[PDB]
Amino acid sequence: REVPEYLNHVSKRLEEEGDRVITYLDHSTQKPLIACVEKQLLGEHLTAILQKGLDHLLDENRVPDLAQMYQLFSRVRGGQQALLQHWSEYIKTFGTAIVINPEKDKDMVQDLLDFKDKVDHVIEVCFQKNERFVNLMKESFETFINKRPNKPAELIAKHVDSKLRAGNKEATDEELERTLDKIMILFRFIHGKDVFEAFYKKDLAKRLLVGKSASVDAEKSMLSKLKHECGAAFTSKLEGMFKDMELSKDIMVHFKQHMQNQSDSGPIDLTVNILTMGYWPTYTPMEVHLTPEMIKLQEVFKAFYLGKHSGRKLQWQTTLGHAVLKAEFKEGKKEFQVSLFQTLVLLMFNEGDGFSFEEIKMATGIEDSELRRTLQSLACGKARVLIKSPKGKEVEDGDKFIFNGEFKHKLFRIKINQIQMKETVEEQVSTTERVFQDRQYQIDAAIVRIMKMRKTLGHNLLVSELYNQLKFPVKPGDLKKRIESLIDRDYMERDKDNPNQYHYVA
Amino acid sequence: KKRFEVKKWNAVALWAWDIVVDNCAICRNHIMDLCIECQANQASATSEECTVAWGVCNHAFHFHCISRWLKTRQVCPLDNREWEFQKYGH
Ligand SMILES: [Zn+2]
Ligand SMILES: [Zn+2]
Ligand SMILES: [Zn+2]
Repeated sequence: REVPEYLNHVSKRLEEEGDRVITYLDHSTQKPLIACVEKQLLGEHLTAILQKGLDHLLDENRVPDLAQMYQLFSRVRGGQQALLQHWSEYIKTFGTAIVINPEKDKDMVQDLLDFKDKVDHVIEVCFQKNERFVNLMKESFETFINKRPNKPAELIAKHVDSKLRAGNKEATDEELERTLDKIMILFRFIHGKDVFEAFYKKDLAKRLLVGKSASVDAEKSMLSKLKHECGAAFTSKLEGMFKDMELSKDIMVHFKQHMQNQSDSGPIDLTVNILTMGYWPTYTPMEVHLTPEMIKLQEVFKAFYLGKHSGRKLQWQTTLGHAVLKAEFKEGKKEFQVSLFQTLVLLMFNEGDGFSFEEIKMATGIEDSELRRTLQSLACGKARVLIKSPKGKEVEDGDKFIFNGEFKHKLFRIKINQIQMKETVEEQVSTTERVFQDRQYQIDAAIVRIMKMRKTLGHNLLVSELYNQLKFPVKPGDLKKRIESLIDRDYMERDKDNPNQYHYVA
Repeated sequence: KKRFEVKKWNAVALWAWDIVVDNCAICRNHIMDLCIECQANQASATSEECTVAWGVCNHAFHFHCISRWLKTRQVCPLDNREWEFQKYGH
């Protein structure tokens, strides 16, 4: 017979051989008898019972059946012990195949979360919360997620990012704090949170600079939540990204109260955000031709900032800019929310019309890599503002763009700005190199930090500390490589004559 | 008349301390040019690992000319804000 049914027959015999002792049997016998039954329906096949029934039970969610199994197996010698073994090796096996195929990374996180739920939920009901099991679920859970080096951490982030952007689905706070806490509990399992921070940061900046978030007080808890169970320096940066936002406001108010008493002419409402170079991600400056009207504004501001804030230097980042354009069409008058790179291009069409990629790349001054997609929108995608002559999914060299005349759009204020929030493959790779080529210093700098604490230490007794201090792996290859650099530059040394002991050496 | 002006215009800019000719400031060569320790082949040939480190105080320096300035003291040698290290990379 199958198992759910076999385990039922066992809880039956035990009931009968039990309700037998009460009747015609001597209360003495109950102990020997029951041990016998137990050691013939359970002992003698535990291994055999799990090996061919547990798996199926779990990935099908037979709650009741799991319980009878827990209770029963518990009564035997190493029954509860053996039930762990399988359960854990089950979690890992099914868990591994959730995170090891690059092709399935899209579903990576959600499926991890949902699994964790089934698993947890079985521990509550089916295993009565036995903590030996929580230990193993936790422990094992971290053995399989980390069989896949860096994606987990990354993805977790890109996932959180989709929870804080513009969107209706996250319409309540009670549960947003939950879906947020549920993730955080996964987080803890990952190795390479320095990768999480990496993409996390990168994704906030884009959120803080281009287009709103779910909630202000919401985006805050997240930090609060990371500060806790991770470090105050881990989040040090992000906390700063925000401050800069508060300051940029302050300043902005003053520049306006000052700009007030000037009888003003400027038709452009300019709002500027000033960021602390060390906190925020690294940004590559792009040279572009800004309309005269534009430069001026930016200059007057610069003067206002450099003055009142002596000892500083600015550097405008066009990549992150965005603006609002009023458009004069037929059957409309709409206004667009466009990136800087988009704004420029479009403007050409005021005192112009019908242009070819090349003649465009000449006059503002973008970059092929970008101008393409910056142009891929405006046309191709949704096909709505601009029209591409050699019409095609992509953009070539001749392709002419015509100022469209369509507009049936039932709106005002369109957001073409989507381009500004997509991480290209380049961005991705780059924002990963600056973490592998980052760990190196974090290792070195962390080595030195400890060496000072205790002037003399054993190698394997160090590799241990690093596993606690760093927020990542640390290949034995790389470490070896590190002590090298530090002995050569005179920060530490091998003394007492045994390559397993190290002395600081100020 | 125009088929497209500009109503709002959000701009972004990053600030950094203006430090005369952006010098390594501890070795005062250049923020991005070997260093001293590196620039001269003494007993240290690790010029490959020579980049900028920024502190919380926000002035940057070569990871090298600075990791040194830490054994002895421990405070952004231009700031007073005790160093702490938030970013590697030019
Ligand atoms: Zn160097
Ligand atoms: Zn400084
Ligand atoms: Zn230096």
